[PDB]
Amino acid sequence: KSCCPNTTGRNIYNTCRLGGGSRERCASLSGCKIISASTCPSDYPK
Repeated sequence: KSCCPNTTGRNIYNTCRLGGGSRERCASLSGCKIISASTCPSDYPK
């Protein structure tokens, strides 16, 4: 799932995972926020 203030980041996170890359690897790549239990933080999933 993960949440990102801009699809630009969610893109790397999403594609990253789509390419077999840990959630953290992409997180450090773009800068999205990693949540838990799916539920997203405030409301910045894109």
